[PDB]
Amino acid sequence: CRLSDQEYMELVFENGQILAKGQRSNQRTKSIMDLYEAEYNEDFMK
Amino acid sequence: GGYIQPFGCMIAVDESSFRIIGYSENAREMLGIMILAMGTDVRSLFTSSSSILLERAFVAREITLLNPVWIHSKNTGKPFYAILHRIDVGVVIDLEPARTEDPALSIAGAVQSQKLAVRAISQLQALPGGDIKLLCDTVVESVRDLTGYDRVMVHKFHEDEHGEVVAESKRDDLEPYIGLHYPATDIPQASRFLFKQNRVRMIVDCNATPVLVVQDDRLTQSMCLVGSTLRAPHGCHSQYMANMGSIASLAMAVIINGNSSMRLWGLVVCHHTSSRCIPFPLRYACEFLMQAFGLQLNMELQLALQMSEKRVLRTQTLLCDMLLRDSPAGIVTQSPSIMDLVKCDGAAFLYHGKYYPLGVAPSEVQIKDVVEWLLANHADSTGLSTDSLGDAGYPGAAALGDAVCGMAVAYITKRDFLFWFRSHTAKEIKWGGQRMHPRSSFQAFLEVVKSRSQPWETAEMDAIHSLQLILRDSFKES
Amino acid sequence: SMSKAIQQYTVDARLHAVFEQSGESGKSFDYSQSLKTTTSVPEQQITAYLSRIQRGGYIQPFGCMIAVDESSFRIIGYSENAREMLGIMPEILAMGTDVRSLFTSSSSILLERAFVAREITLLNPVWIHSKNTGKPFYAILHRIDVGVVIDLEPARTEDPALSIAGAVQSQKLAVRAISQLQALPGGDIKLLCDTVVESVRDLTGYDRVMVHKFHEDEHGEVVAESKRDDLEPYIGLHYPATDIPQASRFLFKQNRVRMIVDCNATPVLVVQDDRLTQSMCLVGSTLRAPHGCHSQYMANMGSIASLAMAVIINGNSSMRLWGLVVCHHTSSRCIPFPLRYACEFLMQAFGLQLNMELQLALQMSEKRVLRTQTLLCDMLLRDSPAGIVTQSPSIMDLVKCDGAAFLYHGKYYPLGVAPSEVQIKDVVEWLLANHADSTGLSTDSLGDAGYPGAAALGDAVCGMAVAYITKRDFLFWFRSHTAKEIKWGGDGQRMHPRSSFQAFLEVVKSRSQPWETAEMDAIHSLQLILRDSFKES
Ligand SMILES: C=CC1=C(C)/C(=C/C2=NC(=C\c3[nH]c(/C=C4\NC(=O)[C@H](C)[C@H]4CC)c(C)c3CCC(=O)O)/C(CCC(=O)O)=C2C)NC1=O
Ligand SMILES: C=CC1=C(C)/C(=C/C2=NC(=C\c3[nH]c(/C=C4\NC(=O)[C@H](C)[C@H]4CC)c(C)c3CCC(=O)O)/C(CCC(=O)O)=C2C)NC1=O
Repeated sequence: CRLSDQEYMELVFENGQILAKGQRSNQRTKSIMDLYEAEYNEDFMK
Repeated sequence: GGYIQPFGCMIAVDESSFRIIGYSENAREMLGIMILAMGTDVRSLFTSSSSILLERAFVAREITLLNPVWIHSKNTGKPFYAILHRIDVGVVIDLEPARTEDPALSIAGAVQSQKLAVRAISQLQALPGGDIKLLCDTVVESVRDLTGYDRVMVHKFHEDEHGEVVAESKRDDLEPYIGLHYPATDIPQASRFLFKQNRVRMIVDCNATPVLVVQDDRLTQSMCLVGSTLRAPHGCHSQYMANMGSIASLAMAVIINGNSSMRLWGLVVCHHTSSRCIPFPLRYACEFLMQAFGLQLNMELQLALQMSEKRVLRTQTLLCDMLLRDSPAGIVTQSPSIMDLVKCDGAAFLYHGKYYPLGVAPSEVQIKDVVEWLLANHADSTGLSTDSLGDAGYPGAAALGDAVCGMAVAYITKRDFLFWFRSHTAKEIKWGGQRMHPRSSFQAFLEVVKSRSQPWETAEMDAIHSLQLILRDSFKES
Repeated sequence: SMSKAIQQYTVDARLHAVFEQSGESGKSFDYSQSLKTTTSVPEQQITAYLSRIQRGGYIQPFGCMIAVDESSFRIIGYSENAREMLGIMPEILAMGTDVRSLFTSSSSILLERAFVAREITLLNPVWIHSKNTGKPFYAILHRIDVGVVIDLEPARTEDPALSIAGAVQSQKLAVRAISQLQALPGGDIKLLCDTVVESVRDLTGYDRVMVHKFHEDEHGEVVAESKRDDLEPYIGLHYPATDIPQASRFLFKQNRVRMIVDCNATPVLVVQDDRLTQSMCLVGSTLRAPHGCHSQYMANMGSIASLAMAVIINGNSSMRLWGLVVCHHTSSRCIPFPLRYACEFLMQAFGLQLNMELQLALQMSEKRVLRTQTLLCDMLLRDSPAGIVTQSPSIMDLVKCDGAAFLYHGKYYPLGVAPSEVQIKDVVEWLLANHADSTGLSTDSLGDAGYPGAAALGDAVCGMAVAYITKRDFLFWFRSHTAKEIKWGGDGQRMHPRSSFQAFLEVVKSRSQPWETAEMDAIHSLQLILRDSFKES
């Protein structure tokens, strides 16, 4: 039950059948507010 | 005049000539001055591009659809988000400081608000459309994750406008609040009207000193700060939050269409142990998500209503088919009985003296006392239904106790009676968990609703009337 | 296998191969002849079709693409126009360089922060500036099997406050559209579609906005349209299902929006590294160039720029593509980034409302069917069995049909359009000869069923359904051909909507609408009730 991000998939024909194989086969443990605070840090502006 | 929280500014200007008429005591300090005085030009307090943006906003006939406005200060250059609204006297601007001074990150956050909102709504849509509790649980989980508060819950408003918590998500350090009820008095009608008008209300902290609003002496109608989001909390509710332990609040409304005009179904409130001033994009993300929440909840409500009507019709026709075969006294002798046609704890049937109990029913002597009451008082009526035997004029009300409190009766001719009982509203509430407090509110609710049952809904009226008419036809044939 | 998509994949591959073969030899692709020729395809053809569709190595000439590796920000692929777009041209843009040296230092730090991330990152897209000329760029980052692909688009150079104002104005327009959608009387779908079409046309600003609905046969139909007066109408059109390859539908289900800036511009090639096995995967990038077939279609029809968005509902979790909303222009048009997200929000609201209306309509239809059944039972109990077809309501009200009949010890009761007595004797003889041990029979078309007399019957009735009340008494339902109610205000060599309509009318010739499962189960219920009643007597 996480927001996550869209993951893209590609169609490949194997074994006489259509399959949509995944593209890529440490989960997030912090709320989105913490991510907003950490990433949107303009400290390097100085 | 009024009071505002000490984290924003208040300025009121004239629509026609951009003439300032009122300002908050906090505006002259944090904005960058030390000039403001009284009767100056608002555009002179910002840069040229900000002045052009403000003029364009003023020209537009809808004050909405242009909020917020990213304007900049003049004496210091720091940004200030602005929200505009009309008070039918002038134009009011609210300025809240922005923590992201880098121009590059501003558009990134503005777009990420939309991205987060659409992602949350896409997560919401995936749930099956067959229940409401899962919907509320998912919504509170998503809102808690997005906002990072300490407690998120959903309040539902009943017919008598008394609230009830139906979902909860909290850090595993505090007592749970799921299942609590409180009286309708805790929510004045003004707050409901404001929520139906502006679907947001947030509090940074309750221990901060409010800031007085300075007014001009050319007006006598004072100021209508109803539309403002910077208004200070009332003394009563600030004290309430003080005893509760929560310092920050964030309430958004769930709105349905209903018999058209809108109806306030409930609220989503958040509590934090310390002060919390959330950034703007997350606020707009939650605001966008709650619209889809309202849409889906309306859909669920209508679907549940249709399914309930269908099931009621099915059980009514099964009862009719049962009654058609052999004697009509066989209604109470089979598993699908009177109790299955309406949500109730007990029912009964009187037929030629013989009395057939069902569920929680009183003894035959009490039944015949009720019957003689009914012939004494209401003889020409066709049916009766009240939520409390007490307060209705029964001297033998205490004999039943807290078991036969609800009432619903539909006569057959003068003597055969169809009966529906309901117990007091205390056996369906568990809530295992002088000074204003949720516990005192629960105790007051228990006291006021004592010796009363849940109100009978209209669909119950149609069900009992249809069954009664079918019964009347059945004896008319014989 | 039995699914329509599984069969349609081979047809799409064959059509693509035929188009490529015609193109490489310099002829004109014949639409109707190719459609009629095909109705047994090896693995190589399907593999080549899928690889060409997804990995084409061609992008639209309005945005550059740069792909780097996650390890050391080393470039492993780029586009030819990337050198010109950045102002790079007077090696600084050569494969194996560092991607952080092409933008400003702050932009490099922001990109590095956006790179090392987790399941969800909070910088997507990012606002960056070019190192040389300072051109703003909307950088969209998505990950592939070999690296991270960065799509760069030009941004309007102005005050950032203006950009924020435009974004918030677009979002407020979307919110107002949703609010106006909410305040609507429920129970109908056409009004909802018209309101959505008008609101989308106001929001975007294209020249024609259309709504496509996909039936059970996977073909399409237009139900709502907002023209620009002088444009020719397209409402009521029906086109064959093969006009939409299943790969396009899967892509639309993957990414919600897809835009084409200009179909008359030359696509830009994409270079690659020798170490890589196969060509780059262009399934997740929004700059992927369209194939030649659709470009030729749009060029012939007249549209220069297009924009198609998907309507997704919940099916019984699982996502089902109900249809698409499309926009067409007569010139080059490239909307900014936030408008796409606003449109996606509006489409989410539209899908939710569509799911409610569908469920409500299904429940209402079931209630009406049950009411009709109990009423007919009451009439059957009250009077003789032959009276169920005499006085309204009658059998017609049970299911959507144009006629019905009842046979009862040699007595035939016509209703609406139906064959005469001799043709019913022929059809009952055919049924008893072929379909003996069966409790029911549903045929979409009598010709495909195998009726020798179907040609003589004509287009009056073509579809039928029969319930075996007894061994000698039967209940019939009749329907006319699909072309009867298909009406639109409008040499199939070129690709034009007229040719599509003619091909659709050709394929569905002598065929009716499919009998849905709801009608079938209602028929079964009434058949069981009638069987019980007649066995009682
Ligand atoms: C757990 C119990 C609980 C309760 C009973 C509760 C009540 C409540 N009371 C609410 C509001 C108010 N309630 C009151 C008034 C009173 N509350 C009481 O308990 C008294 C009956 C009365 C003061 C004499 C006022 C003036 C407001 C508006 C405050 C403002 O906007 O400045 C709200 C709306 C949103 C918010 O909480 O800011 C709620 C949800 N909130 C809770 O979390
Ligand atoms: C009024 C007629 C009409 C039609 C028949 C129509 C078809 C259509 N055809 C569509 C798509 C495609 N159709 C095709 C292929 C073909 N179309 C044909 O007519 C041929 C049978 C085939 C050529 C291989 C392809 C490759 C696409 C995807 C193009 C891309 O995005 O790269 C779409 C959805 C995408 C969009 O509209 O931009 C539509 C809506 N659009 C219309 O407006």
